[PDB]
Amino acid sequence: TKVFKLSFKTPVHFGKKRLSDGEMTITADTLFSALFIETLQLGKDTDWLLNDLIISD
RNA sequence: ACGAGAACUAGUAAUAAUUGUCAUUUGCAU
Repeated sequence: TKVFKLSFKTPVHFGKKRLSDGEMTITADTLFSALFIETLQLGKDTDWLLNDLIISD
């Protein structure tokens, strides 16, 4: 049960409704979506990291 | 399988214009 720390050094747009909107934190929805899209881009197998991983916001 | 994805705060125009470094004052009393 490890935790990850994120440093950016470049400004980030995270969005709620419109591109001119700004939000500070994002939810496990967008995070899990990103992990899924990068898993598919890598061409790895998705079953393992679909129904076993629990992510906090 | 991220309220996403496309998207040059870009294009036009300058320090310009009229102004003199002048106006008087013995290389002079042996």
